[PDB]
Amino acid sequence: MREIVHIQAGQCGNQIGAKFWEVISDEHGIDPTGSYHGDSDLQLERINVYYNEAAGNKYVPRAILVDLEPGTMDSVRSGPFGQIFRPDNFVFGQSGAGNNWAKGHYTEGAELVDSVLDVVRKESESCDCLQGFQLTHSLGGGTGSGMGTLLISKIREEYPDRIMNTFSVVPSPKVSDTVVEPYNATLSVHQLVENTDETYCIDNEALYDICFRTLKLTTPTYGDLNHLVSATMSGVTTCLRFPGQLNADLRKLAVNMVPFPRLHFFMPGFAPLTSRGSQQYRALTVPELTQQMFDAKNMMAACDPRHGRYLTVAAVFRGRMSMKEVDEQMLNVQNKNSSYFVEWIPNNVKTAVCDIPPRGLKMSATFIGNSTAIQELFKRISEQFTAMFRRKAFLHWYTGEGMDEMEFTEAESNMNDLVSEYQQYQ
Amino acid sequence: MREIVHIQAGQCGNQIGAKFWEVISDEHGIDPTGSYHGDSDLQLERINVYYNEAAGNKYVPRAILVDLEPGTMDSVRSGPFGQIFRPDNFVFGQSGAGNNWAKGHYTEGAELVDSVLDVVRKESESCDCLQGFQLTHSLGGGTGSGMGTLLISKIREEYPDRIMNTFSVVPSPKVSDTVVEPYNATLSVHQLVENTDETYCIDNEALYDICFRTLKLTTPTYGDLNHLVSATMSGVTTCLRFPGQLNADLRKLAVNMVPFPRLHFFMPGFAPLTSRGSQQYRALTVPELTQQMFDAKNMMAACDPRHGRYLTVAAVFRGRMSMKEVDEQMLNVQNKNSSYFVEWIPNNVKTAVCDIPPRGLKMSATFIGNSTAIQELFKRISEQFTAMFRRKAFLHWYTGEGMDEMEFTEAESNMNDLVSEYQQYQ
Amino acid sequence: MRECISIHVGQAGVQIGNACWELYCLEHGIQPDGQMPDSFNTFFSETGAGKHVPRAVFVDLEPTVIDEVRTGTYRQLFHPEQLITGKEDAANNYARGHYTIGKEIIDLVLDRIRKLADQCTGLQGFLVFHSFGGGTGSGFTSLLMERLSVDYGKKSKLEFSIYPAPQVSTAVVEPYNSILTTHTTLEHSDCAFMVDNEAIYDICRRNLDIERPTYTNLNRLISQIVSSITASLRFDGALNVDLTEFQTNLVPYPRIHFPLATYAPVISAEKAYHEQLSVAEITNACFEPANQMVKCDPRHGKYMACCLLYRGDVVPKDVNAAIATIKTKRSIQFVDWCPTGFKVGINYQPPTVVPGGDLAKVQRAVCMLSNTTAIAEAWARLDHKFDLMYAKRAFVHWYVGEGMEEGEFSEAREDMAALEKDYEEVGV
Amino acid sequence: MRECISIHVGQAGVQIGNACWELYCLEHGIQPDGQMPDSFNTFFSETGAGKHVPRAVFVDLEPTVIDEVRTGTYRQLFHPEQLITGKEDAANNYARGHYTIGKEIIDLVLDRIRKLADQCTGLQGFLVFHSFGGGTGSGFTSLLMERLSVDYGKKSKLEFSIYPAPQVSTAVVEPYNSILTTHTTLEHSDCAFMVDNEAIYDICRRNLDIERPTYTNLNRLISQIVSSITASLRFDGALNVDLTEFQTNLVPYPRIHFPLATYAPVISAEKAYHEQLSVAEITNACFEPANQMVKCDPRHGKYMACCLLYRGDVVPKDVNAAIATIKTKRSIQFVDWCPTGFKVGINYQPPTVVPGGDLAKVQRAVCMLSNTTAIAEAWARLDHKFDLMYAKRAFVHWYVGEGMEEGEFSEAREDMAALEKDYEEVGV
Ligand SMILES: Nc1nc2c(ncn2[C@@H]2O[C@H](COP(=O)(O)OP(=O)(O)OP(=O)(O)O)[C@@H](O)[C@H]2O)c(=O)[nH]1
Ligand SMILES: Nc1nc2c(ncn2[C@@H]2O[C@H](COP(=O)(O)OP(=O)(O)OP(=O)(O)O)[C@@H](O)[C@H]2O)c(=O)[nH]1
Ligand SMILES: Nc1nc2c(ncn2[C@@H]2O[C@H](COP(=O)(O)OP(=O)(O)O)[C@@H](O)[C@H]2O)c(=O)[nH]1
Ligand SMILES: Nc1nc2c(ncn2[C@@H]2O[C@H](COP(=O)(O)OP(=O)(O)O)[C@@H](O)[C@H]2O)c(=O)[nH]1
Ligand SMILES: [Mg+2]
Ligand SMILES: [Mg+2]
Repeated sequence: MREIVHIQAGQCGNQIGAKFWEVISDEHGIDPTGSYHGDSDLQLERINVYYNEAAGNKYVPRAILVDLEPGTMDSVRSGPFGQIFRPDNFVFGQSGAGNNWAKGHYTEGAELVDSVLDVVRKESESCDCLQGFQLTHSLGGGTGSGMGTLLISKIREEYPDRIMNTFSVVPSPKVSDTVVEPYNATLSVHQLVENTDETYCIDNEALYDICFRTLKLTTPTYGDLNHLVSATMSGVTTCLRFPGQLNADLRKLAVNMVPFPRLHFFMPGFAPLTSRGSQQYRALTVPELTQQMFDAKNMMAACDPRHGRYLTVAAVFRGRMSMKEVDEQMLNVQNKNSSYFVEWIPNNVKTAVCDIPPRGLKMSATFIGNSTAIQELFKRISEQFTAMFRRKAFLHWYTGEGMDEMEFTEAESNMNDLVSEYQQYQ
Repeated sequence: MREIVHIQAGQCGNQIGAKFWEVISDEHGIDPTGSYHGDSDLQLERINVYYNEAAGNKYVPRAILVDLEPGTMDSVRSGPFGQIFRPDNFVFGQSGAGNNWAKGHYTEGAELVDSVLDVVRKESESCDCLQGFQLTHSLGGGTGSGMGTLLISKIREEYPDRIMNTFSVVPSPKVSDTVVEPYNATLSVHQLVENTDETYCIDNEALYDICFRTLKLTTPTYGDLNHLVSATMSGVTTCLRFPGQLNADLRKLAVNMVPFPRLHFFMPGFAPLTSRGSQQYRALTVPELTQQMFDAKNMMAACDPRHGRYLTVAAVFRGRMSMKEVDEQMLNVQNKNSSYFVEWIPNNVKTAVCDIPPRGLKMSATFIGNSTAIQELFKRISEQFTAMFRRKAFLHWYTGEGMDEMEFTEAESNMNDLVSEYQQYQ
Repeated sequence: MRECISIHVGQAGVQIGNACWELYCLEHGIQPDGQMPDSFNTFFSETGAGKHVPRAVFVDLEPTVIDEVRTGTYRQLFHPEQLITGKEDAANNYARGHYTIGKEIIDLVLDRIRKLADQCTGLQGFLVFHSFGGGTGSGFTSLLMERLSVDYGKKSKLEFSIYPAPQVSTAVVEPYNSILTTHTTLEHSDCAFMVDNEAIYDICRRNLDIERPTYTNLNRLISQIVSSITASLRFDGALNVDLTEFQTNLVPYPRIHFPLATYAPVISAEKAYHEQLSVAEITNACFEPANQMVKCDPRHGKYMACCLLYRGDVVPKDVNAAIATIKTKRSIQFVDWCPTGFKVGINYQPPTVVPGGDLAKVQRAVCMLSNTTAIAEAWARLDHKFDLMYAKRAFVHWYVGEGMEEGEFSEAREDMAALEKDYEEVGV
Repeated sequence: MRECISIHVGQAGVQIGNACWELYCLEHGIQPDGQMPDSFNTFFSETGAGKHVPRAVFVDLEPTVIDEVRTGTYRQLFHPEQLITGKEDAANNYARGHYTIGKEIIDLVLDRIRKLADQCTGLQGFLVFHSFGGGTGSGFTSLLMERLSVDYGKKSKLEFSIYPAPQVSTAVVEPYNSILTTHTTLEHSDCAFMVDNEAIYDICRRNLDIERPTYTNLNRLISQIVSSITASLRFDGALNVDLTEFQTNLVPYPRIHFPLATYAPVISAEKAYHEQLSVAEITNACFEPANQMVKCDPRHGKYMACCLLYRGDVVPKDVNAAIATIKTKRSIQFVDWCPTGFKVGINYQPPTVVPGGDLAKVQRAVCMLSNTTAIAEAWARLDHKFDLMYAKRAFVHWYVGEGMEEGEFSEAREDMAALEKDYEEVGV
């Protein structure tokens, strides 16, 4: 009945995206050829939310893959599950963006964007009732950031009444993977505040921490990091794909969690997460899950939620569970940690429960926090950007692509405004 | 219904602690994997007092293991029963304290203490109704003494209404195992008088004597010594874990035995103790047990109870016994040895009986004496400390870690005060 | 899909190219005849059946050095028309290279380049290998650079340059040439990667235990760096960086386009066995001045941008940790206008090693491209050298003979003074 | 988990290190090639696969002694970069060691130490082996000590020192060197364990029935003591004592940091069979002056702190009993300000014995570290010796030649006078 259209932009976007797709396939019992080999009828009932049926009992992701370089695409196509994707849904350029937002948004991306838009339009027009769009990408690169952002805006123009979701991997506090990261991030944020309905702030640093401290992983891989993100994504759409006792889809969650339009930057979290050794030495009950959820060590954003206050929290539970227990525990946590919840929104917690747990587990949870602590992240980027601009450093790389200084200033202004707004509510 | 949280600090603390845990496991029919293989339903009814149920019919000690060195931890984990412990409950530093109280309390210990506190908090919050805490450690080292003491204080701040119990191995009269022992002991005592509810004074010298003279053990091991301590501990909590005719738990015992807040340093004792040869040549009756209990050779503190007076005695009996006999015998002993009991507390003896005897035996007893003779121990330490301070010997090792002379003086003052108080009552 | 054209200019360039191409062949399993019994396509075109040809042009104004290529082991590897030779050399004279001799062969070389480009579907750009000191490496290269910009423009151009040493130097006129080529190439080059022969010698002696390093050894060492730089294009990695990237991440102002290369670990089979070559350890090695490939004092300068290209058995987290540690270290200082100073590439393929080479086989390597105000010092000495000689007009007549004017020298001087000023000012 | 770095300075240091490392290898089953077919990790790093490398640095200002290491049986055991040699020795001259010759190599050795430390997760500290009398053992060691304190500071530093004998001595300037190194190292060392070659000779002759003990034998004997000291770190025991412990338990005032070593039982296979080597008997042996490793009169001094490290088949109770007995004995006197004078370690592993060694295999051993006012006597004789020679300014010119000033000698004298005064005053 309801449909979700998936977009992947740039290297990061593609790589997370592939993992996500794999996860989804596993969940719905679909193999790398597109054929359903599942058992439970529940797995197929709402398969149309993510998959088009392409005849011969074969299913294909409603997924669009975009990059200014073909290498990523090649890597994807050759990977496990590369064959399930529709060949015509890979839309690639030849040049690349060289970690330049300007190229992604105004130059190379501009040339290619039309084709992708057309593909998206086609996808929408086949599907009976699109709920909306989910875009996976980084804010630190050129493609995912500049071209992805462009795509968002164009999508919104066509479909202003549909929900626009992003899973954005943002620049970490400790270590930077690009020199121009603050610029790319900032510009992306500028467009995101105005054109998305919600943005899930994923931080690689946080993921690494989780892998090391919670998962006890000596040598985490980028794949492993991506897996967590994928899991979170899966958790977020579970009520669209399976039955439940209390169901909340993308719109319900959004309305519960966004009290003012601009404040839609979430810190996602996933629970439970245990080692191979520490699997034995804890019981699988709701309390444990709750504990895991409400903990700085389990947040996928590099921000301490105890340095701000939660405006809203959405908790999405999967498995056969006592609702009473959930209700009690959510209450109890709030009572305990009253100081970390804004006082003028009574009952800060929204709860949803889906009967189908993920594979291999008896019970799972996904957490979405809208915390005023996110401001810290914004502040750090903002300061950096200001510093860089003070010396006009690297600016000719962007102005050379047709961009004007004024745009930068505007972006800065928006960034500062957002943080001010966050502070006000805090 | 009621819960006990166990803490082990430093080498001594860990080593006694492990033994204790083993003993408890044996008693409750739990094997080194955490699974219950017992027979009697009584063994499992109150298993929650010491063990959390971690699903898959597996049980895990509510035990926190702390040390500034990892070697001890490694030794424990590799030992028999090392696998039953929750891996996340081992909290270890990298540096060590080098038998320096200052390091344990203010420097290295300070760095690590937060983590341990957090773990303890977590443990408490899972358990429905904590009775309180039992800490095993020495007063002569740096970790168990300095860090252990620190832990106590922090615990008390959080949980001021819960019972704080210590099993402290104290410096012997004959031979010293460290040069700075008097300092470490003294400082520990200073904190202990103000922050614990009761302290069981264990002396290695006394244990050795017991092993040689009573147990007829040619070559006692530290393990063997620890065993006795473990047994005593087990005896002390028996009424929480099993049924009985007359039951006394930690609070009941404390109120019976501590007439003034500062006078909470007990001389523990355990009966019966026989050789392999002398097992045949005595009958297992209450009188024998009583005799064993009221005897200087059977006390685990290096102090002659006949050099002071008993303020209070708590006797805890295990096995199927005639209460009348017990009552008579306790009366009779008091009548006989009137001069060793304070005259202004009529009926100096408190009695408790638990129906479940320890394994391999028909009948057992645990003795807790609050004797004014303990003052002797304090005096000996005090004199030594004063002598050392007269020459400012080793002081730079402590002052170098940020400690001030004033603290030492304060500690001395408290020590002297305690002994004066003891003398007054005598 | 996306392709890279290599240009080898003069003796030094040609010899470096020989090494590099050999290494490439070894890495992709291409025999010296062009046969192999598909990412290598970025560097090699395919002809007919079972033959692969480098996307390369070799140019020298004299025949001798290239004649060795055309008679040597890899004679069948290169197509004859892409090995271009004149008759008379530039005789360590920029003017002969740029004007008198160079203007006779430049058109031909441009045509070949154009033809190469015709076979490209996604041209990434050009890598030019040349010395600063030789008449062809300087004069011809500047001519070629300018021409490239007109024909192409927007495509990225990268230079690998044998920068002259402070003490050790072969030519007498080398300073003149270096200044002049710098002046003329400045506005035409996007990024130039300097290295120094002295530094490579020292590293060979100290780290590889080689008593007497030969030019071949140096060339081989250079080849490794080149491989590291281009591995992101020639293989698929975890997190990877193309040729278009560098210029944006390493050049904060257009004229300050001289980042420097450092490779780690460079160690023999003796010292390789007795070491755990971890990611942290290799990374740390790169920020200590004795291992770096240009003789210069980074301790006396500040870092502006740093790019780390890891290869082999490497995982992101440990790299991140290493970077954090480096940041923490007070003796490694970054300019205050650059809070994010690291660009990081990670590729799965370990460095492949040439049979009979000086280097041991390692699980991991790193190539750092670092941009530092310490280059100012290097520039200064060169300037000083120029100044002395020009004060007496020593050798000036030769240049004039070949059509150069004295005013050009003045202009060059002025431009270098400007450059040094710029370098100073960025620092503060 | 917790690791220990060994530094071997000069001939004596190097030779001792050779013994010690051999012993370690024997104990952990490490072959001379670094292979073994996990507590040993505190002393050995692990590289790649099936190779283990000592956490050690060997330093000498001349090549000859270390050249034997690099050509000998254990050439593959050590990594080449951790065996550091200059060209010219310190020629029994503190000044050459500390200034003229030492300042050329110190930076290099510091760098290596830093690199070693980089591979440590829980660095316990450093063990430095050196003579007081040699130019490198003195001058270089003092330089190195000072440097260590600046770089590290809070980490513990321990010295093993061949203290010069009263009658037997090799060098002529030995007193000068001993005083000067004492002066300069005093504020930088936490604890220094002296031993004496005369004493070891006598013990070898008397207790082991060896007519003609060689330096090798002495070294071997030393190695055992070292093993005893570090067994608490290299194995797991009943009741055990780390390197951080000693400094707190043996040093009552900062300058009085010279405890002395005694080992028991040291006996051949002849006299081992015809004896029940019980715990009491071995312990008692250690408090009789003929078995002690420094020539000196404890009967004429008082004990201030005593640390007993037992190894092998030993049970606490008997040790305790032995200690009690010792306390009871009127001829073994402890200062009145120290009622608790014993620190006790007990480790499960019996002493391992080198094939072809002088010592028989025993069930139990003990290493006592004792701090005694009797060291004052030793200091006094040395002082007297210094005084005589300086009265005539004998050899003083040599020191001056290498940059030392006469005033330094005076300062050194003054400091030693202070030290002896302090020693006296503690006694009363
Ligand atoms: N690294 C390296 N440097 C070289 C090599 N051959 C020459 N050089 C350096 O190149 C510079 C000399 O320039 P060449 O390339 O020989 O001269 P050319 O480019 O042929 O110019 P002309 O002969 O004057 O036309 C000096 O700095 C040499 O040290 C080589 O094989 N490897
Ligand atoms: N125990 C022991 N002592 C040694 C050994 N070799 C030398 N000594 C002692 O060390 C002192 C002489 O110092 P060396 O170590 O030979 O001199 P060095 O440190 O090399 O100093 P220079 O040669 O002067 O630079 C004398 O007291 C010797 O008795 C040895 O193998 N074992
Ligand atoms: N979580 C995650 N982040 C990635 C991955 N690959 C790259 N990144 C991040 O993406 C940023 C670089 O952008 P990238 O997507 O490679 O550039 P683009 O291809 O031009 O969009 C850096 O912040 C990297 O940390 C990945 O596989 N997973
Ligand atoms: N009863 C008992 N006492 C011990 C044991 N190990 C050490 N001790 C005592 O503890 C003191 C030394 O403290 P230790 O625990 O080693 O120092 P820490 O590791 O810093 O706490 C001495 O008085 C020893 O006699 C043991 O296993 N059992
Ligand atoms: Mg030439
Ligand atoms: Mg020597």
